Amino acid sequence: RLCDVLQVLWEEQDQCLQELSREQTGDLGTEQPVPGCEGMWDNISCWPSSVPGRMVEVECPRFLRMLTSRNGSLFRNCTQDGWSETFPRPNLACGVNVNDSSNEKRHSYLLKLKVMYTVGYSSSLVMLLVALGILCAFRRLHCTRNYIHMHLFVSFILRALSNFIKDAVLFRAGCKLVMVLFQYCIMANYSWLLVEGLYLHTLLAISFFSERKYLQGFVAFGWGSPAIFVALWAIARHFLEDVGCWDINANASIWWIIRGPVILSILINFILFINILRILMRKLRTQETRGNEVSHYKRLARSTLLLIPLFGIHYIVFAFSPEDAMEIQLFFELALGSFQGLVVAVLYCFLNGEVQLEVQKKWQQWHL
Amino acid sequence: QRNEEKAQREANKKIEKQLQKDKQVYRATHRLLLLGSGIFETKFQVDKVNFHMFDVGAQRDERRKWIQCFNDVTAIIFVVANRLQAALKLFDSIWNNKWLRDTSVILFLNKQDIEDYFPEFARYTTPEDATPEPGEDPRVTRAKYFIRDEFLRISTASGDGRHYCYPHFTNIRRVFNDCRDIIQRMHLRQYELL
Amino acid sequence: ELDQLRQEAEQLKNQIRDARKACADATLSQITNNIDPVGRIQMRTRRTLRGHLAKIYAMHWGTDSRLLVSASQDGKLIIWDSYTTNKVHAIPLRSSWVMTCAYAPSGNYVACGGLDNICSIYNLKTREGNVRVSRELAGHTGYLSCCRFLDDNQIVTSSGDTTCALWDIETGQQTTTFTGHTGDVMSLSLAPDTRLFVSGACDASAKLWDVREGMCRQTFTGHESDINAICFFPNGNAFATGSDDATCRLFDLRADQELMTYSHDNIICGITSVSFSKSGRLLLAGYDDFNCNVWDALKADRAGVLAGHDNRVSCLGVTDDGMAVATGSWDSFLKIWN
Amino acid sequence: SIAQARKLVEQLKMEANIDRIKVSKAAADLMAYCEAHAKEDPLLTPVPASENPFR
Amino acid sequence: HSDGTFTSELSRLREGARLQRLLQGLV
Amino acid sequence: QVQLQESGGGLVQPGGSLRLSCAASGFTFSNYKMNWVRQAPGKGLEWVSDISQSGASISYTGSVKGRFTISRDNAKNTLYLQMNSLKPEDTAVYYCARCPAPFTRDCFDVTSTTYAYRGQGTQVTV
Repeated sequence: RLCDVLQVLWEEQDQCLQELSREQTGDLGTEQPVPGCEGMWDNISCWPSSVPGRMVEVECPRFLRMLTSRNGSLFRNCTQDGWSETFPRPNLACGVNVNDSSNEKRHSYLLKLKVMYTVGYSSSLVMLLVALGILCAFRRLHCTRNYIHMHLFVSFILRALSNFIKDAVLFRAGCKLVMVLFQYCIMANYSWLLVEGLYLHTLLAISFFSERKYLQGFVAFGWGSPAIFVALWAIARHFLEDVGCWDINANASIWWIIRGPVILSILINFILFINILRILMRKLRTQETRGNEVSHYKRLARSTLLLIPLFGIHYIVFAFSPEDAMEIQLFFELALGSFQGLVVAVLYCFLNGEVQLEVQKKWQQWHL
Repeated sequence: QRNEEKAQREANKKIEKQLQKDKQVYRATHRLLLLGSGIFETKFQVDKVNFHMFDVGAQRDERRKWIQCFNDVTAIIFVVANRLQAALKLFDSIWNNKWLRDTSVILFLNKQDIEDYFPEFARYTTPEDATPEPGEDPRVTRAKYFIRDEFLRISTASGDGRHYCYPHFTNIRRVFNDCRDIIQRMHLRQYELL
Repeated sequence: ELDQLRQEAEQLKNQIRDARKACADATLSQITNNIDPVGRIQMRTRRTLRGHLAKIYAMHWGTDSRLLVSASQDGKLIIWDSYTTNKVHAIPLRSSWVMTCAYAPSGNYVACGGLDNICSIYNLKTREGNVRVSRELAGHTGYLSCCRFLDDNQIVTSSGDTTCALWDIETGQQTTTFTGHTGDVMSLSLAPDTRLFVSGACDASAKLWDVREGMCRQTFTGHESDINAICFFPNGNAFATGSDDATCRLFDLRADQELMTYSHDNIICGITSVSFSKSGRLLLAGYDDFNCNVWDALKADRAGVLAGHDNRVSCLGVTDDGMAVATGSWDSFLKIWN
Repeated sequence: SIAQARKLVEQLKMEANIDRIKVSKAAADLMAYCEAHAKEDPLLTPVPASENPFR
Repeated sequence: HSDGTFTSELSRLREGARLQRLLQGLV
Repeated sequence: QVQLQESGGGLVQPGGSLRLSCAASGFTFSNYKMNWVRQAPGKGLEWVSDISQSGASISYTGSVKGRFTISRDNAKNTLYLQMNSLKPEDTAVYYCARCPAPFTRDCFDVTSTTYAYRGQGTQVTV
């Protein structure tokens, strides 16, 4: 609308601009050219001079006729004083007057949520660097579990920092590149959450298929999932009515390339979460456990709570929902879901005392 | 000077890349140990899974120094047949070992017949999951289940909780289906999962 | 006979009691602590040696401290360069679970053995492009525990047969065997001049033998149980001992009496290996509480503490001149303390 | 041990037949050896930056 | 997904705000 | 030098009682556990009793449980084993035994042949 009307105005303003010399200068005003009902270019309306009397027709803008019911010519008061400019009324400029609806509150609502997740990511981008500062080079305690968590922590860092760039650019090759790259960075996180979920389940279903070769396959399946859909999303962008930097994501007919791979990734991670929990439940069914023997709630509650932030299952809280009528869904995934990187960082780098015994060696070596 | 450095680095990378040629092959071989040349070894693959079971009975009877070297084996195989009391006493020391904490032990049985050395099981309760299909008379039911609970009583009274035992009944398939559970507990406990 | 023979055996022991008590005319505690200490000496992790699939169990320094060999438990035998951490050879083995490895002082052969009861020697002259087997020294009834090369013709082996034996490379047989131990012998140490050697079985009975005559010369006792590692003085007139008693002791070869006892109250872990320094004042010993500890033999004080590993140290060793110390633990890493 | 019981006499007599010098002389020679040879060893002495090529 | 709708809907309100300024400012 | 000296025994009528003693020497009794091993004529070595270093967790075998008691004294490093109702199957040579690794709860094969941490032992008959 904005870019459409701006381009239509630039293509139409240079057209009747020559009539400015043909109005109030040409077509001599010997026909009672009142000072109000005069012809001139006002950059808003382009109307010619007329004689005083009853209503006189005007030149409605073709880009604004659809905004009102009278999709054609319009008339204004042309009395002894005449209409000075557009005859201000409900049909002020041959179109809607205010056209404001639901934007007086949702605009401030989105602004309050905007500052919410940015300050949340502001502390998340530094928390991950503290969490990544352990598994980066400390080979005193390193194994295959870090070989998967490393990529996941990198994906959270890339996604959190990239969100801090969207406001400075959107709020040209700039928006053209930063848009497709933003979708790729988003899908990189959901895909790696699926790979992490697929990795731990495959390690339990078939406990012998871990011979250091599926890692290269999982890395390819991880970084290669967004590199395919977003690429297909980017090429189809130009081939199907490329307009602006593609802020038209409301087109659900074509947006399946993005929302599609996401909802299935959460769905597969959901069904895998049931299988992994079922296998863990089978381990509790043995009377050889030390701490708990009857009250399964004492262990399963403190076990699924650790797996929820790592699996990112909380995204399913409002999946398969009427997104077109559930604008409040952002509160679950943007206001609270922004800290997902912070929870997975504090749970796998501050808890899990195995990573605490490693840094304790440096703590004792400092005083040694 | 670069003549000797490049040649030495060439043999270095030629050997480092050799360790990669059998590293995954080594980890794919889940070693095993069987308790009652100086050592007997058998090899067999079950469903694309390698198993190198060793027999150390040919060594010295004293097991104070050579059993410490077996901290790397993933599963120990124990068998039984007053030797019955000494077999349980040996199981206690293996359980309460300082270093043998990550090697879950498997317990087997054998055909036998013993009642006069342990007069306490005369009042032992009936088995809760008895298997009377082979026609077990109440003698062998209470006897087998008493020695069964005796080994289990040892594995619950002491220990830190990082290894368990797995009795069985009357082969190789029964070991592979149980060794899988040991690997499952290994890859699951690493992720802080209770 | 045993009614009188065991009585004469006990009566002879009292003769040993009054013998060792008669030499107790002075104490070494006053002589050792009436001098100046040296304090802490800085030791840093200069190099780490990765590249092992399993945990190591023993090492042996090379000829001129330029190289060192380590034996992994999976079956690999690796030779390393101390200067640039480069692998020289990666000779495989016929079986796994080794427990000892010896490096010849001439650098021509390398020996290794374990539960196989077979001591194998390997020529170091690369004819076929790699290392090949040369001779297998089978015949024992128990596992081998320690081996030491005297020359390129002679080699002694400590094995679970409760009897040490001297072997000749020419034919590979027990030319001379020693007897008089109670329990499987676990470690032996060779004198620097190759003129004497001592061993210790699982009875804390450190008994001295002759390299040229198959007979016992001296006997040492005083550890509670399970002596584990022995090392001679740099000159050869004394030797320290490491046992599961969580305390080290120093014995001499002249007065035949326990000289000093290195014990502490804040240790509940047994000793696994022990090695001397070039000067002899420092005693290095690997503990079972995941850390290393060096003892001042002339002060009986914990001069310094070395840490970095999270598993038990199973081997030690120093250069041929006291330049650097090699410490290997079950972490599969070989950290060169220097 | 009845047949090999002779070891309890011929072997334990070794400590009684060998000479045993007093410990006051066997102690001074040892500590003097450590003090005299405490100069050629890189250990026991702060290693200067010019030495220790193993860095 | 979530972030996609938020970026799209907020940009639409940003466009509507500019159109309102264009309305009150030019017509 | 460590030495294990036992005392008590001799021929007694069946069903009697006795108090076997074990005298520890040469090592610290406060850091080690103790065990008792008997040997029937023409049979091997069988562990029959034990005790912890903390003076608790006393255990026995089913064949001597109840009619056999073991006691220790850290003040004198002594060990006392008293029993009653001497059976004909109990006629065997008993040996005082100790296992290495003090301050630990694990030691293997104390009844193994050619073991030095065992005294000369005494015998009892019916």
